[PDB]
Amino acid sequence: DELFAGPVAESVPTSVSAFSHRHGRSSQKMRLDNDDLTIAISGFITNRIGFAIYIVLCVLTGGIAWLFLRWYPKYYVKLVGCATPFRDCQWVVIEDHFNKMTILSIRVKPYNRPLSTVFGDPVLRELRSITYCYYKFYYHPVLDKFFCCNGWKDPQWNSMQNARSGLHGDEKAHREAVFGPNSIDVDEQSILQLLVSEILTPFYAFQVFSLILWLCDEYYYYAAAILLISAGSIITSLLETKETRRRLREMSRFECEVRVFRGGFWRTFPSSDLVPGDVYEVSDPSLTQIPADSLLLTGDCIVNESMLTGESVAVSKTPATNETLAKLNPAASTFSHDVDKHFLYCGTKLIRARQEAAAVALVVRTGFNTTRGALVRSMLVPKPSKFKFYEDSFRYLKVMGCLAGLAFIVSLVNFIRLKLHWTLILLRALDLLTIVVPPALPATLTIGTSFAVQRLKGKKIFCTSPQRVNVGGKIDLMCFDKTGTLTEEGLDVLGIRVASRVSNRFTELLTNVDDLTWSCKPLDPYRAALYVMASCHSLRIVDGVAVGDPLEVKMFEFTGWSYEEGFIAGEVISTEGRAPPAVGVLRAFDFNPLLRRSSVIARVVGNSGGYALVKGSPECMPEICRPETLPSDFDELLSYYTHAGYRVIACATKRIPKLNLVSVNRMTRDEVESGLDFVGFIIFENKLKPTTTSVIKELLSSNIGTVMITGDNIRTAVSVARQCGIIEEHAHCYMPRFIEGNADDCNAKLRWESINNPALELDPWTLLPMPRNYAIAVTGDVFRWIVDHAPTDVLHRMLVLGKVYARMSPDEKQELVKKFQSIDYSCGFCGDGANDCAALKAADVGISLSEAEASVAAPFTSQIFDIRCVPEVIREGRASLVTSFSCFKYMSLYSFIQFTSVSFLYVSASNLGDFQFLYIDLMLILPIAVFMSWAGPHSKLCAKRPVSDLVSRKVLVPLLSHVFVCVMIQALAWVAVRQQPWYIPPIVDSNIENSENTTLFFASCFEYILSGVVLNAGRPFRQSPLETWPFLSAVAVTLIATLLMLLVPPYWLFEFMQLTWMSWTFKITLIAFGFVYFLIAWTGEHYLFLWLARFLGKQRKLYKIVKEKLVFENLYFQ
Ligand code: BEF
Ligand SMILES: [Mg+2]
Repeated sequence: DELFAGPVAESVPTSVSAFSHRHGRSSQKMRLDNDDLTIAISGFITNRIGFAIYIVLCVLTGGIAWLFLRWYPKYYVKLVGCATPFRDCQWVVIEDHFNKMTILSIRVKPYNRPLSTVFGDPVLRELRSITYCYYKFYYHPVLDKFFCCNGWKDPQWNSMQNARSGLHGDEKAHREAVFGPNSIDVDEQSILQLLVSEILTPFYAFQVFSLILWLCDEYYYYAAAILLISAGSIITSLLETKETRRRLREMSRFECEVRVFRGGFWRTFPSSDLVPGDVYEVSDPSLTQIPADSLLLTGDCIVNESMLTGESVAVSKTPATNETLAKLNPAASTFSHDVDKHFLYCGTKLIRARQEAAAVALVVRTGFNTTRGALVRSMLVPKPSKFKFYEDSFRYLKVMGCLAGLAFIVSLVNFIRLKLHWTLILLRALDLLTIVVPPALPATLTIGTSFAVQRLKGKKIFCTSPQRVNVGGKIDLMCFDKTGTLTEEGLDVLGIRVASRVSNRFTELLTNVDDLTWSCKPLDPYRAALYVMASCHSLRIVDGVAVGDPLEVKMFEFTGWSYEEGFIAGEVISTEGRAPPAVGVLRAFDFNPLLRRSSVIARVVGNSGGYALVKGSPECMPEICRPETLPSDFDELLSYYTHAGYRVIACATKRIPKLNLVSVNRMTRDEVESGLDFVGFIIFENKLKPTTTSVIKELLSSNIGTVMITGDNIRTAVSVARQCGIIEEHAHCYMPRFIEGNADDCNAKLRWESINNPALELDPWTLLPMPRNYAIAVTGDVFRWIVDHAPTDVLHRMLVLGKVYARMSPDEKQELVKKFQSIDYSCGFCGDGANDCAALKAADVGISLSEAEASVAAPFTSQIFDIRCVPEVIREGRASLVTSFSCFKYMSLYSFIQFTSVSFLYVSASNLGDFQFLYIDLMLILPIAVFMSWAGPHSKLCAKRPVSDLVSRKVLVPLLSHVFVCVMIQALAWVAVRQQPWYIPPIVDSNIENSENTTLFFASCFEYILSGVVLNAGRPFRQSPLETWPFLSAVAVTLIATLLMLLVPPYWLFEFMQLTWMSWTFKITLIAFGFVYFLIAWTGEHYLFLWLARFLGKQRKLYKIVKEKLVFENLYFQ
């Protein structure tokens, strides 16, 4: 019924943000309607022990019990809580279906108003409300059970005469008390461990254990220095994260002035004020967005729901009648088409409204019960607690299993030779137990992620979860939306295909504006088409930019003319000079949806003859046209320009002569609606963003797959994916459609038909074509049927072969994202709208293009509104992955040499040096560790992926082999000095003045200071280590400091260090061992160590198996 004749807006916005798999007194059980949880609400009170003994239990234990028990709450409830009915209690516990306990309290507010204004008796003062994850559960006093929510919002507007009256008096105060403020104000993060737990790496749980081994004043300075640097790193990282989150929240805040009609008067109010029933105003300007989802009462409007739906077309809404209001209920997640036809939705950008007359609208839902609010609230409900720390939760297991062998080796001997039993457990506890992971590791990982976050925030992308920056290196496919993400949210003019009179056919697409200077007859078709483009629009100009129907705005911006005020004075042609005359608009008729056309009567300055210009939809012009001028290719071109996905309008003209021209045009519409001659077509399409095609081409050419998960028509989605590079050219799409009638039954059959051919693939069992590459484009309902009724192999083959997914509700988007992650395929998601919030937290790396919407808990948010941010957040992620492993391969190796630096000292019954270890860990490890992890990516997203496994040979074999080649050279130095006769090695036999200790400390010092350059994996996926300032300067200055310690030691360091005299010849040989270790490690790690790891070496990823299976099956021609 709209102007265009193509794909039409059909997807209503839904609040469902969780996929439900189809299957073919006190302590109640209840299920949230929006997202499936089936929670249990149990109300307890505080017993006669309560927290009175819990407080002193926490005090006398040192506070460890409180920290341990807050993570495991289920017996805290048993210890403290006492079982009472929750009619009169003050403590509640919330249980999910995955057994997670949450503790809340009940607030009580005197109300003193009847039950009809809260539910649906007069004496009601209890208002027991619990806000569990922004779900407001209230207590029904007549019953004894908590209700689901306040989603159903007391409908009392049926009379249709009090609907426009509005609320007055103190009723608004009580409504505000019940339903809360309209703003979706999330709970801001608390600095008391609420945000710190996100940045608290579990390795820090070992760190305090080290303090237990260091609170005995054994290393008085070392523990304080490590605590200082770790606390500083943690504080800066959490402060940066909190500032970024608060900044994103401060542009996430929305408030707009609205003319709320209350008490019979129009008052200007902030947007975060409306409560259900306050009837508000639309028609006045500066209302760029709908404050709360509402119901129309007077006047039509056109709004753009490109964020609550994927629909690019601006949906037009009409006033609701009395029957319309008597059908809806606010508790419905998805509204019917009749209700949605007369309905405004919260957050949608308002495009046009009609001009004391107004476009007054009655708000029905506020707060988190709005569709935007419901999607935002259901985004924040689930939590992947132990998801990403598990990948490091097994490395220390194999590290302690490896060092258990060394501990057994060194304890096989000293247990009987020179050490007793009571003393021997403390040298192992103080030294070996604390260096299972070095204390500098969790303070260097946080510094590395902070450097990555700052490098990203340089290029206009903010990170809200700094722990997610290293996950981006694991991405092998990115999932994209369409409207706002890839293409712009509105329709745009593609070109003009006029109909030539001489050839009786169309001419060419004519993308550029050559309509002005191309003639190719009483009237030229090009001039008439241009006059339709620049004259037929009923646009009210305001501030130079046109406002109104988006099609009219886009054609008026495409022609580039200057429309004057809306009367007998018309527009003027552009005075650039590139003999076309100017034309003025006499009278315009309203666009009648019943007639599906709009007409204007214009008058040109030059010829001074009347013109009638009518544009409407095709397949309605041919029944009101003059058929002699219509081209024979009308239906063929219509099929080509509609079945592809574009939307076209058909314009036509006719000439009113001078004698038929009347100054007072009291002449009816139907006179100029017959006998017109046709001129051509105007095509509307979703223009891609100018950089989207290049980014998709680079991402696809760099071994990263791309799919598209939109929410609009499948034909437009296929056309956009074809012209952006997701589907490679001349590859047939294949749409599944249900046959044999059944569409919601388990025994239905799907025909996978080609989108523009009678050919089809084999039935769902094997997705192969009949007797070359192809792509699969699945709509929404068919995917919902497949995911719960089709076999597992069919679902896997579709997910592997699929590249376009359209008409997808947000719950289906989340289900498809999870089904990618059901197999071991790691997918990110490039969403922007409120549709995307379900599929943004569930994905690993969820980049949010919209700054305000869908960025409340998305791990990334781009300031630039295009796909150019997707490369950096991938490649820097890779630069934040291998570098992290370049710390993991470096720090743990640091542990093992330390054990050798202890173990050989147990040959001479010494342990270590008090000051040499302090110099090693602070003055040489930290300037290597935190400055090795400071370098940006290569700025070229390579096809090969980093080794992202802590189980594979490519990490363990180089690590253990570097450790062994370090032990061999340290043992060579030890045997050398032991048999070196110029200076006898004094075994004094706590003992710190050993010459063996000094000559082994210097060798291990060279080991630590040369192992950082070799292990710095900078060349493939980062900047090369040839960059002198970031990393080479630090290693150079600490190498010069070490050489000053060795070659020319001053007397002052003799007061510090316990060094003894050394010969020049031995010093030279020591330098030779250091340089041969560097040469061996550098030629090994790059050429031989990975060679040995590969030659030393099942459980392959599911996606790869499906790729090989499909490709191989296709080689045999079935
Ligand atoms: F269509 Be989506 F919200 F980008
Ligand atoms: Mg969108």
